[PDB]
Amino acid sequence: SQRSKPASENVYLKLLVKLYRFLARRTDSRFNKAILKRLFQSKTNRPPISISKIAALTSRKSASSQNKTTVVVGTVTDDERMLTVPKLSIAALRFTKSARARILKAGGEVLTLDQLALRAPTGSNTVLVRGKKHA
Amino acid sequence: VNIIKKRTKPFKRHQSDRFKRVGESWRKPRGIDSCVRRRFRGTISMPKIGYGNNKKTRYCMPNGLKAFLVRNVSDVELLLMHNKTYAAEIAGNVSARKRVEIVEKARALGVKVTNAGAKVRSQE
Amino acid sequence: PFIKKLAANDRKTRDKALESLQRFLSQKKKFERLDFLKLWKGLFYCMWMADKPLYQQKLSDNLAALVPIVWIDNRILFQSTFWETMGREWTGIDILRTDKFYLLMRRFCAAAFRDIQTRSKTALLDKVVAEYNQMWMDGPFNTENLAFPNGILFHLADIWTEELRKVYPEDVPKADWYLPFDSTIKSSHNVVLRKTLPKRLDRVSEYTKD
Amino acid sequence: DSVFGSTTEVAQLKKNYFLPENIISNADVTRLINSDEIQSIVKAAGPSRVKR
Amino acid sequence: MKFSRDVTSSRRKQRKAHFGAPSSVRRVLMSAPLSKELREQYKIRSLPVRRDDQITVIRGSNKGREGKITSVYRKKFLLLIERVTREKANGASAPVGIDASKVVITKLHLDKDRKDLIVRKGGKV
Amino acid sequence: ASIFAPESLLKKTKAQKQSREQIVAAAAEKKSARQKKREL
Amino acid sequence: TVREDNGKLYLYMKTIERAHFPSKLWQRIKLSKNYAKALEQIDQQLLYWP
RNA sequence: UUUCAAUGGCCCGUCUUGAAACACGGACCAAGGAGUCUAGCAUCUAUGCGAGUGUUUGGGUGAUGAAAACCCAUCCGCGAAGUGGGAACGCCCUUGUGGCGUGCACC
RNA sequence: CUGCCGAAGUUUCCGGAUAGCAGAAACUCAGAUCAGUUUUAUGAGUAUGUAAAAUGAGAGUU
RNA sequence: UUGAGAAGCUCAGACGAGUAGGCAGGCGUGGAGGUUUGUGACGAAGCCUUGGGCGUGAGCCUGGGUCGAACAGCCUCUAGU
Repeated sequence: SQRSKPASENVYLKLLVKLYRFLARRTDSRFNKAILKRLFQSKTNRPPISISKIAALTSRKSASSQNKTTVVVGTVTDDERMLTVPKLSIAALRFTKSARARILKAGGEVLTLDQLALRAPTGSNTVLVRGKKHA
Repeated sequence: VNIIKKRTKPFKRHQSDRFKRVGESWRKPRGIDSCVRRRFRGTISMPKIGYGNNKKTRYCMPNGLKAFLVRNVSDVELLLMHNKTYAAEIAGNVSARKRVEIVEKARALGVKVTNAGAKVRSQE
Repeated sequence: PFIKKLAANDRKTRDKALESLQRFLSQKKKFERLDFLKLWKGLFYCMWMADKPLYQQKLSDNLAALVPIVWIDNRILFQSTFWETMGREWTGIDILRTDKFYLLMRRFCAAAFRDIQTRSKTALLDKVVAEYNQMWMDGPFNTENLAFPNGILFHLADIWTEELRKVYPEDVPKADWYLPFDSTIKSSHNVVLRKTLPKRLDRVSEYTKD
Repeated sequence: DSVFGSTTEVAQLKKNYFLPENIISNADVTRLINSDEIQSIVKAAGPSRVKR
Repeated sequence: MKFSRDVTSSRRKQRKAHFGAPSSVRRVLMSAPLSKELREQYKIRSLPVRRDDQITVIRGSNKGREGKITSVYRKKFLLLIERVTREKANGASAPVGIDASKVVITKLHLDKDRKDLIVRKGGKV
Repeated sequence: ASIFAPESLLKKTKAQKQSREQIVAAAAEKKSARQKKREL
Repeated sequence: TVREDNGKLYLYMKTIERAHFPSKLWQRIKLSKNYAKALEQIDQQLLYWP
């Protein structure tokens, strides 16, 4: 379920792979190559990331969150433990209904990977993140 | 790119001539001691991928056309843009009434028919 | 207009609603921003449903020529709400429909330049350009929103100088014509936009303050 | 609209049901690939089927 | 479509019922359409065939032949008509059976029971 | 009566015109360098 | 597309703006019997098409 | 296709053992004839939702086929409570430098 | 039915735990390493061993 | 230059034994949902044939003969395949 093509049968994942196949081939961005590689991965190799972890990772140590978009090829779940959500711009394959509502109602924007490719076709000013693969 | 066949003989199953209960449809021998599987000298050949024919000339009849199965007048009209590449072949279960209609239509389209003389007579 | 009729499934009703819009946009009363946003939702689909190139390039002229009909007080709001409604719907368009919305912006880009020239007869040009530069910088060329597509702005850079020369065939006066481009090249957080906008823009320094 | 609802409003006739969201926003991928946003940064396209 | 669960659409059960019917059921199974004149005069579309009924053959090789119904052979679902026969090898004329649905009744063999039956199926005598 | 060219055609034409300019500019240079290289 | 109707050829065209109206989806023009002019009509009806 | 000429060419399957050999099975032909169904467990993949998830014990409901599809009240099961480095920014002719580092492995 | 990959056939304890051979996955990594190979000279005893040269190959892994 | 079934098209180089074992892609059979506005008494299915053709192959198409009522291609499902 990797390497050449995705094993997934979703036609909309196949369209996203189509878009980033072109971007990874007709640009010199390692971001587009990295996104394409992760689009081929299985559900087990694309662990979800939480709203809390995105907020923590962006304002980490030196903080200086600014307005860089956060990209994760996977699901952005919600952390109900945290009470206040900052203003975040996140691009992800999927958002849960709780995560999407909390980002929008108090914060910024939720994007899909094709909306991100139009804003940052080279991936510039993006914070690409991963989930903890150790389950 | 004229049509070249790497082989014209069929691949007959080993011992199919000796036994009537054994058909001639090719079966890959599984016996380790069998000389046909070991590919000794003088033994019969086996289907290999090297015997495969040119992709450009594959499926092509000796006249350079590919047989396209046709069951009614709708199928013949499909070959309007491909009369130089495909020949119409009427199915065996198409009646002699429909065969006539297919043959007249194919004649106007400039489409070769492989079996245009079947089940019909002529009267000039 | 009633907006609903402007997006109707037959061209006759859409044309009739357009004709009745001239009276609606001419009233000497203040219009809220949401009212113009609702109106531009119907007007966007009037253009989105346009069928043939002859019609959809005459309909674009009708929409662009509708700007001087609007009252002077709420004329900026009409143009500002068009560029907002085009920013949020630009990505939802498809290839077989972008070529006619590209002309709609060009006709509306020229409409702003013509309106600046018309107002410049009775008022100082610098004040009018400052009013429009505020609208340009608060809407499309704003750096505080990252959701505005770069396709709109690249098109605006491509047509800024040529649509300006059309309004002033003899010569254009000195003003802050290119201020939204300078402000957004210097201050935007979109690296792709700020790196290729100078290449696309045809800023002629001959008729700008040096 | 009551049987199914929307992606942001719950269905009236299905308790706690929202219409599914898509992992792509504009499914016309030719619009994204052949857009001014993307075509302005790609390197000059090589040839199609190349000469031998 | 049928909706009652008291009627079966099973081919096995429908064929068994037709080919194992008693003679009372077979009487209604072999019904024939009335002619147009009788249809508008007796207000009846079709009737079971009876002996001495005057009929016309509508289908088959014997199409157009008229005659009385000499016998209703219920065991074979066949009608025997007068002079509608076939020559045998020895010269004896073997009668030919025609299905009741392939004939049209042009004159009814009216009796008291048939008249009551006619007014029973909404029919003016 | 007059059908204006699509705006995407104008954008592609400008991009194609620029790319052709680089190709031709780097073709006269290629000829000169090849002649100097062949002499070497 | 070009289709033949009882001995006459027509150029059938459809646009995306009539996709939801199947009865009015396709429009056709009669192509001239002169082959040179039929090519010109295809060129002028399909102007700025790929 | 039948036959002829020249050249070559052992009878298959099983078992054996180093491969064998040998010993087994096979008069012929047709038909039938052997990893299936189900209950657990684990892995991988796909799909839905996601700190949640699972409608179908059951109730509601289904006018036309009603053993389907559709809807869900209360429970319940499971789950939960220093360096290196991917990617990106800004400089540097470029290398390279500077700020920022996800996952994972070190401390 | 065709295509592709492809052994071991045995060290060690002791029916197995192994190891090893052959694949899959998760990686990082050429500004680096690896080798049924030959070397330089000196260490020890022509052979043997050594650290760092020649040749080839990108390799190490869990 | 039209050569976007992007699951397509195209260019280049190297390689080709194979038991156990592993992994892909296909052929065929009975039944099911969809489809071919499908084939059929002007002849379905089957069978026969030193007729013709297609595929490396499993197999498939077809002419003639025989025959007399049904049957198939494609997408998916299923199995006493």
